[PDB]
Parts: sequence; structure tokens; C-alpha cells
Amino acid sequence: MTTIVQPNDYRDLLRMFNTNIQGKVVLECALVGIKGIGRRFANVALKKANIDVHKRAGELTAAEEDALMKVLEDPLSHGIPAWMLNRNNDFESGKDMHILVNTIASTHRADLERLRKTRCERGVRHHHNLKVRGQHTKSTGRR
Amino acid sequence: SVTRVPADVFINSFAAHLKNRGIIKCPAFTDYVKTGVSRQYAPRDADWFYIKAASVIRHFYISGSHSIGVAGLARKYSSLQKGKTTPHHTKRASCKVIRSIVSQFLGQKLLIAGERGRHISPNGRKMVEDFAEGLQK
Amino acid sequence: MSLEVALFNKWPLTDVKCQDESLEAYISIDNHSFVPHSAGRWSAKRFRKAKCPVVERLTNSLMMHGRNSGKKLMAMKTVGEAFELINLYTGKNPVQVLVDAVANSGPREDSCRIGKGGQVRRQSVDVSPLRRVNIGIYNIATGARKAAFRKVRPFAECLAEEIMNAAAGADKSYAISQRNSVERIAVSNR
Amino acid sequence: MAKGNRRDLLERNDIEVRERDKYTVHTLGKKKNSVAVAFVKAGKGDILVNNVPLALVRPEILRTKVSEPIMILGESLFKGLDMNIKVAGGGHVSQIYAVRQAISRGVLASVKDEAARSELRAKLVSYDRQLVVSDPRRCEAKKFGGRGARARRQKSYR
Amino acid sequence: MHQKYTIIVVGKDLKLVERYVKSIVKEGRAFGISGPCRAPVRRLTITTRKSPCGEGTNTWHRFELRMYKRTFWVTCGGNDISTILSKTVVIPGIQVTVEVEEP
Amino acid sequence: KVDYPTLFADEAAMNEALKFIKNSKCITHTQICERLRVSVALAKRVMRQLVKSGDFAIVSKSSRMTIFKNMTK
Amino acid sequence: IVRRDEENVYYSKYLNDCIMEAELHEFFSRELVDAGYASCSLCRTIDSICVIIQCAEPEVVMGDNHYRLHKIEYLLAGRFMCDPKNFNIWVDKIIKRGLSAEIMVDNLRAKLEEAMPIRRAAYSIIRTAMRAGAAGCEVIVAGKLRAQRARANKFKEGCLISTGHPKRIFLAEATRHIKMRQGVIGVKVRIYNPNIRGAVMPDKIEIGA
Amino acid sequence: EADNINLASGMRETEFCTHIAHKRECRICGNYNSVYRKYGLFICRRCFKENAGKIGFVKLH
RNA sequence: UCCAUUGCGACAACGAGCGAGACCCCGGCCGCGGGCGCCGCGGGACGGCCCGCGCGAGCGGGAGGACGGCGGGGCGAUAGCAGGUCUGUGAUGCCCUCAGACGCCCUGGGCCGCACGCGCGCUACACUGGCGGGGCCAGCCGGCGCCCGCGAGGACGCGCGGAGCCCCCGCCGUGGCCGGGACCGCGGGCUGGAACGCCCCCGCGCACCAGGAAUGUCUUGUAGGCGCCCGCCCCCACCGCG
Repeated sequence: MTTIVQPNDYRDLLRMFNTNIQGKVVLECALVGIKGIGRRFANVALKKANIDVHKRAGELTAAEEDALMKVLEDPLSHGIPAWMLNRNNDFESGKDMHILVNTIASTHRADLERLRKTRCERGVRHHHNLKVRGQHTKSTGRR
Repeated sequence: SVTRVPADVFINSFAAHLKNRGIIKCPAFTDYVKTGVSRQYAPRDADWFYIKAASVIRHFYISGSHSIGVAGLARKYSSLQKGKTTPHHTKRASCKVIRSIVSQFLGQKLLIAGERGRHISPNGRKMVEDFAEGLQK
Repeated sequence: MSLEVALFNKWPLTDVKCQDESLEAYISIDNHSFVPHSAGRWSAKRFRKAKCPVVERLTNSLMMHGRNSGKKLMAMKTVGEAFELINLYTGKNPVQVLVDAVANSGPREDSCRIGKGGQVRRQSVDVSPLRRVNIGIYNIATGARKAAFRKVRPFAECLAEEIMNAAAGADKSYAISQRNSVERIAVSNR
Repeated sequence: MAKGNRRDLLERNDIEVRERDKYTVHTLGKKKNSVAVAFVKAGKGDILVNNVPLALVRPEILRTKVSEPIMILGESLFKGLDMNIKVAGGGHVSQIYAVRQAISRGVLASVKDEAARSELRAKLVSYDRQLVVSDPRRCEAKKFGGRGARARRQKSYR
Repeated sequence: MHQKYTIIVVGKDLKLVERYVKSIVKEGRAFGISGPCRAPVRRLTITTRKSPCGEGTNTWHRFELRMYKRTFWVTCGGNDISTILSKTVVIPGIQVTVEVEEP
Repeated sequence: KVDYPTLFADEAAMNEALKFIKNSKCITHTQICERLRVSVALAKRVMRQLVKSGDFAIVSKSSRMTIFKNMTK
Repeated sequence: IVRRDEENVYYSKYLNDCIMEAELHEFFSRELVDAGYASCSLCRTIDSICVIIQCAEPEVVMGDNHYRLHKIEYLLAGRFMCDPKNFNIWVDKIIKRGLSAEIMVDNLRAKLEEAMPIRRAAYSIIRTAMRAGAAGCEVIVAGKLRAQRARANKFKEGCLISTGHPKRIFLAEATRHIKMRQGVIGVKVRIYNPNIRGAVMPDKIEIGA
Repeated sequence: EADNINLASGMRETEFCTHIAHKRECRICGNYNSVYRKYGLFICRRCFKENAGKIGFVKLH
């Protein structure tokens, strides 16, 4: 705070993970524009990285920008727990990771394939587009 | 006494005093927790622990001879759960943090037990009141 | 007097006299206390609301929409803010401004259905003072409400602006516009 | 939590017994489910509500509402005496009004000269009448046709 | 001797409970004292549909059962094992008014 | 639709906003937002600076709204 | 200062016994039809139970040498699980049978089951009541009284109350069901005694000279 | 649910009634639907209005 | 004239009765008594006073008073409907089923399935606001300590006990945005013989900018807004009684 004037290095629009970010928003709500990052996971990531959180994202010097990347590929080392992650107990390697953009779409596609060849109830339903949980159809939910 | 001064200034002044004087310290799990299932995001200040500590000690002083359990305190820090397309309902706060606070206080003899719960000890009354009078001016 | 009930402990209520005679007796100004709050059960008789202090009458009209029903402390605060703003701009006592507005706002003629004949057959008529003050208050509040919705500016500034413009007789306001509308659709039917 | 009619309140056993006997006057206020008990004695002008002064009651905006009778009658009498109120029952505002009613009624009882008591009554009631006479209206019951005392369930003809 | 005895009486109608009270107070003035405690009224509430089938306007019954309770524990040491009997048989034998004695 | 910045791009602060405000008798966060087309937060910060300097003073304060008076005339 | 989990025993030890009374009402009504059964009452004396009966002719229920009564006592005890000989009974006799609705309606049921026409039975009942000193009696007989298309024809004599709280004091009502070849014949009775007991009917003023 | 101690004391017998389950029922008419368990009653709502006056429940207010 | 076939005053009618009122429960003011716990018995208000009218019954205004002119509920006339209920019952007439049973008991499935039309409700469309921290008061009535766990929950051990809105300080700054929270993908627990049921955590982040022809409810502690208890219940309330 007490940042009135644009710093000499202010960067009007940030690009990261193929997504673009604006420099008028506060930092922890701009990262929410990434797919895989929310409010809770962001406050935790930055804090570990010794970054201010009530700062406009345009004053984010690249030195603080890189250390942030280093913490989103190896987060478990950096002290973050495992109940705070997107993917706990993967179906194959049994480990735990956090999956960002691009990874999510590929990952979501392969499960359905797993569901399809295995011949479950959910897989057959997904392919005619019905409710998967037990939430009732018939009433409401009509054009 | 303490009730002859508004609660707002006492709490924060005493929290600063406590943090300076090494009486209590924020453990490690504070870096990523809410204060209740009713909440939704984490606190914005970095010194919320000592605020809670001061509010608690003030609560214990007010009661006096009476005894307060941890959950009973947690019903004074409740809120409302929203975002469920269903009528809102009141929920109780957390208890781990409250427990840590009272344990830390009790290790210093500011707080004493009993048949049930705990209650303030004469030393606690001494320090609370002296600080209050000091800030009275 | 011995205890001058300075409103909000700032501006007095000793030199505030309405100019218009018609509606003077339907505006209470000597009794206001220091707070626009009084749990009195007005509106029990047919003309007892004629004594309610005008500021309280105004606040009770700012918590109308169902989202905001039962919230009077907020309204008291809002009114205080507006009064500070007025004294700042104009330089004079806001209460006078408010009575002047409630006077200049309020129709003096209206149209009703009595001529039958299977059509509107409306007849122009006259309007009683109590209705005039009620309508003036209602229009003030409503105009402020419509401006502050989905706008960045707050409710209090809209309130003050409406009050000042209506007191100046300017037709930029919502209240004056509604007054003129009713007067014309009436005189057309006289 | 508190109930208003409890014996532990009306007698005000909160005060210690040797001090409980210095209080000569007794008084009552009320509004809705709220009830206030005042124990007035002789002193030098001090007032307390639930062990809290009058300047630091909590709604903030109504502090004038509770200080009203002082600035009406004048501070001489109150400066003469000292009071200790306690209230218990529904609502912040209800509590405010009950408290002011108790203030006024108690200071009325302190004077023994009936003539002055009547004069003060006239002086005070004129400004407001609920400062002496309790407000009677109270919450009313609901019925089974709907979810309110007078409102009904919406009816669909076709 | 002294057995800290207590008297509890329960009833659903308020007219005998007050009559039993008076008899007991009359008959226990000597064997010590016997002043009463009037308890909060336990009221049982049952709401029922007035219809066996569920037709027409939804109309409800509102029953209740008020139970009144008084408690003379004033005997205390002032009554012996046999002395409690004396009065308890000298008081009227109203058909319905439950009574239990405990030290 | 409309967008406004949250951070002043250098000389902009003083070449107008400071000048403009100093020639106003009364002011609030929202007015200045709508006047020179900047977000409200920057208004908060600037007015803090100014009350520190001394040109403006508080007449009414509250979390929802505070209003100032120009003490420079 | 007090615990609410303990007095629930006193409160629940009254409710159970009130229910126990109703089962007895039903059982007696299904049993002592011929003894002019009317009502019952109970007294939960700790040592033993006492029950007080109201019957037109107790000697029938008394039984030669008190045999039927004793046969009954041992029976109830097993059901309510009390030690017999602590389950004693007493019987009381009704003297104003015409003021009792139950006796009247039961007598009417008897007379109907003997094929007598309704027109005689009802008015005999009503004469019996008036002789007893009553201000009104109303009788009703609904059902398939004729070939088909059931209808209700009601007989009355005097004046009757129908609304107000006073109807719970001076108005005595009862009903029965009569099973016959055609079907079921509903019957009900109601009697009005304004000068009952010692209570005074309201809106009734007496003046002096 | 043993409403009373009387009503019990703890080939086909292997599977006559092995599906043990609550069987709470009215103590008058034996139906398993709409049974007021409140206050330890166990009376159906229909089987209730009739006997309510005998029990002592009355309709006032 | 009256809310009232409520009354006055007349009349080939005279004299009675039911219904209406009276009555019962609740609340508001005062007194006596008793008192583990505020609960038992009574008084008080009656178109009574003054002024206007009116033959009269009764109408309008002002007082003094806790309350002023049917304060909220219960009961509910004669006559009747081819209204609903044989699936509430050891209430039932006449029919149908009755040893490969429509009896009774076991195992699974279903009553919930979804291109579609509509009835009562719930959540929102934002600044008279959302998020974070703190302070504080209810009533039908009411159970708590200690230790683990982010939490939901759990192990032990004893009898003891109450909230949302609101108020104060800050952040956001008109952007389908930090408004809104449907749908979906990993994971941790509870009930139970048994999850398809219900709770919690990280991520994804649907419609929606105040709603056409049409239509419902409401006069003082009322509408509306805010939450809290019981019922049915192994678990579960957007329902219902309060």
C-alpha cells in the first residue's frame, strides 16, 4: 500500500501460463484468473514466497515472479500440505500434485476414457448427458 | 476498572503489548487456516491471533468467579453460513486455536483451572487492571 | 429556550418558520429532540401524524423497499450526512431548506374519476395540505432512490442534491417534474 | 439468556448484602420483554448500567435518548444522588427505553414533596409520555393458515 | 427422628391441587412446617389435523395437558418415619393427585 | 464498459489531481472518482496524504463515508 | 439450580397411569354392559391399586360372594403386572340414572336389538329423563332405517344448549354403534341439566322482592 | 420396540423373522403410520382425538 | 338504531325457547399470600364523567386513566350436499380370494426413472452492498468439561447451560467483478446388517441487469426483514405448528 504512482517497471498486463493478467487488480485475485488457482491456494503460495498480498499486480518485479513459479511445480517441498491440492492420490502413481492449465483438460479427458472402457454407470450417463449425482430430473430443468 | 473503558482500544493496545512481551506466539498452523466452518476465506491481518487472545482474556475477566469452557467461548465467535441456495444457519467457530490460547495463558499462571473449565487468577486481574488504568489517561 | 434541542447537537430549531400558510400547521418544528427517533405510535388517529417532527417523517420514508425494512439507525446516519453536506454547500441551516422543499414539492391540483359516462370523464379537484406534505416527502425519497441504484454514488449525496434543487424551485429534480406532470394532466381535465 | 422476572434480578442479589441495605429507593421500567431494576441512594452523581457508565452504552446514537431526562430536569438532582441500574430482556433499543423510564421514575420517587413531584411530572410528561407510562403493546400470536399473524398463504384459483 | 423428608404432589387440574394444598398446610403446622413451592407449569402440546383423510381447508386441533406440581420439603427433621403417615392419612383422599415422599 | 486505473501513471498525480482538488471547498471519495475518472481507492490514499499535509480537514467521519473541508481557502 | 431430567419421572409416572385408565374404560364398556357401567377412576396408592366403579346395579358385577369382581382383579394385575391382592376394586351406585347419558343410550341399544320401533324407544327414553328432572333430551338414529337411502330422523322434547363453554358441564353426550343385518345404525344422546351439582349457569339472574 | 415388558421376553425358524427392525405401532389400533412417540405415548393421530378427552387433553386457546 | 332477528317504538296477536351475546384461555395495571423455580387468590372499565344532539334506543367530540368503546384465540344454531374418507381401527352390509394364497415371512427392484405443460415455496440479480476482525442484547425454552483433528467428527469424564439482524474499524470500487453458487473432478468421515443417504476440504465456476398478457395478501408491535425451537426421524427440513 502507499503505492500511488506507477513504479518505473510497472507492467501494464502480465502474461503467464498462456493466460494474460492485468496490473490494476490486487495480486491474489488476479491469479484466480488462472485455471487451477483460487483464493485459498494463492494466499498460501505467495506468502511462502515472501511476496506482499495487498499489492497491485503491476508492481510485481520479475524476481518475485520467478520464485512464484518455482513454488507451483514443487509445492509440497515448500511446506504446503496435501489436503490443499487439486489431485490427491492419483489413480496411477499414487502420489499428490497440483495441476494447472492444460494439464487439467488432458487429465479430465483420460478419466472418461477410463470410465468408458470399464463399463460403469457414470460413463454411460456422461455420453447422453444426464445428471451424474442423484439430483432428481423430470421436474424443472426444462426449456 | 476495565469495563470503564471502551472495549475497542483495550483489545488492540493489549494485543500489541502482549506481542511485544513474548507472552504468546503464533504457532505454525496459523499460516493456512480459517477460524470456522462458517467462514469462507482466511484473515487478512497477520496479527489476528493476539486480537483473539486479548478478547478471550477480557471475557475471562468479565465472568470472574464463573468458569468458561472452550466451546462456550467458541459460541461467542460464531457466524453464518452462506452460499447454499438454502436458508442460512448459524455455526460454531473453531476450538483448536482457542485451546492453544488458553494453554499458553495457563502455562504462565494468568489462568487457573477448577472443577470444570478454567477461570481467571489473581495475577491476571492484577495485570489486566494495571494495563487498563495505564491506558485510562 | 433553556434547552434548545439542537438537532444532532449542531444546528438549532429556533429560527425555522415555514413561509406558506396553507401547510404551515401540518409541519412540526418546535418538537424534534436531538434524534429523529421516537417509538411513539403515531398513525393511530386520523390527524395525529400532523404532529410528527418532519425529519422523522422523512427518515421513516427512507426504509421502504423490502430489502431495507426495519432499518432506522442507518437512515438517521444518512440524514446527518446529508445535512452536513447541505450546510457545507449552501452555507445555511438545512432544516429551512427541507421545509422549503416540502413546500415547493406537493401538488396543488389533481384529477380523479367521478364523471363516469363510460370513460375517464376525470374531474379536476383540489388537494388537502396533509396529502401535499406526504407526497412531497415521498417524491423526495423516491427520486433519490432511483438515482443511487446501480450507480457508484451513494444514497446520501443523491438525497442532498434532490433537496437542494427542489428547494431552489428548479425543474431538474424528479419531484418538481412529477408535480408539473400532475398539474398539467389535471388542468387539461378541468 | 436472562428472563426478567427472575427472583435473582428483582431483589438484585448481585449487590453485596451490607451494601444492599444502603439503597432506599426501588424502581421499575419496561418495554417489550425488557425489564430494568434501579436501586437509588445518596451520592454525588454517578450512574451505572450492568456495571457500565451511561456514556458508554453501546448503540451509540441513542446515548442522548438515555441522557434525556438529565438535560430536561437539570443535573442538580442527579448530581445529588447515585444510581445502579440492571436490565435484562429482549433487544438493545427496548433496553434503552426501559432504562430511561426507570431513571425518570426513580428520580421522581427520591423527592418527598408531593407538590414538586407533580410539578416535575408536568414538566417531563409534556415532552414525552412514555418516560413515565409504560408502552403496552406486545408481540402477538400467529395462526395456522399461514406464516404470520395476519398474512395468509397465497391462493391459486386455477 | 430427622430424615429431611420431602413431599411432592402432582395433578392435571388446578382445583384439587389447591385444595390438597390447604389440607396439608392445615395438618402439618405442628409436625414442623409445610410451605409450598409452585413450579412452572409443564404444558404438553399436541397439534393434529382435524381431518382423518386430508380434505378441504387445512384446519388444526390444539390440545394440551397442563400439569401442576407443588413441593413441600419443609418437614425435614420435623417429621419421623411414622409422623409422616399421621397427616398423610388425615388429609382427604382425593381420587387423583399423585404423591411421593423422599428424604 | 468504462475502465479506470488503480495506480497513477507518474506526473498525472500532481499535474492535475492535486491541483484540481485544492480548488474545491468540499470533497468525498466518490465525487473525485467520478470527476477525474479514477477508482475510489486512489482517492482514499491521496486524501490521506492531504490531511497529513493540512489543506483539508475532517468534518464528518465514518467507515461508509467521510467528507472533508478545504482549510486552505 | 435444578435439573429437569429428574422430575420427568414424576411427570411420566402420571401420564402412564392416565393412559392405563382409558384402557379400563374401554374394557369395562365392552364388558359390564349389563351392569349399567358408566365410568371409572383410579388411585395409584403405592401399596395397592384402587378402582371405583359407577354402575346402575352393582350386585350383578359384584357377583354371588364377590366372584366376578375377584375374577376381574386377578386378571387386570397380570396385564398391568401388579401383585394381585394389591389390585383391589370398589363399586359405587348411580341413583339418577336418567341424568346419565350412557345408561340411557345403552338401554336404547338393548331395546333396538329386540326389534322394537325407534319412535317408541326414543320417547320412552325421553320421558324417563324428564321424570328425573331435566330440561331437555335429544335422540338421533341415523342409518339404513328403511329399504335403502339412509336418513337421520331426530327426536327431541325440551330446550338444549349447543355452543359455549357451558356445554362441557351441563350437556352430557354419548354415542354407540349397533350392528344389524341391513348395516350399522348410529345412535347418540344428549341431555341438559342446568341445575346440576352446585354450579350456576351464566346469563341467569335471580332477583329479590 | 417393546411397549411393555409383557409383549415379549427376548426349518422355517431359521428365517421366520430374522429381519429385526423397529416395529413401533399404535397401542390401540396397531398401525405403523403417524405415531406420536413424543412423551412416550405411541398413539396414532387418528386413534387419538377420540381418547384425548378421557386422557385429559383438552382444547382451549 | 346495531358488526349482529342488537335494541326502541307500534301492530290479531299474546307468551316462550335456540343461535348472537353472555361463557372459557392468553396479555396488559394494582393488592394479599406464599416462595428451590415467580405462582395461587382477588380488584380494575361500565358508553361510567363533561359537552352536543336524539321521546327513545343510541350517535360526535374532550378528559382522566395501565388499557376506551367487539385486544388475540376456543365453542359453534335449523336444514342440507349422492362433497372426502371401506387404505386409521376387534366400525361394518353385499361381493371376491382362501394351500402353486390377494394370508404371513424372506432376497432383490421400484414408488425418485424424463424431448414436454403448471401449483405452493427457497436462493439472487448488488454499494440502503459482499469479505475479514471485534463489541453486544431474546423467547417457546434450554447440558457440559478435558484431550485429538484445518474441519466435519472422535476417546474419555462429569452434572451444568442461550443468536441473527444491528453497532465500530478496515478492504473491494460499477467490471456477469471479490455479485450468484447450479454442474463436474481427485479426497476425508457419520447412520446403519447394508449407501443409492447426509456432513467437511481443494479445484471448475450455469442461468440471472428487477421480469409480457395475467394475478395474490395486508391496517400496530401489523407488513416486511432476521434468526431460533418442536413434529415426523437410524441419517436428513427449502415443509408444517410455534
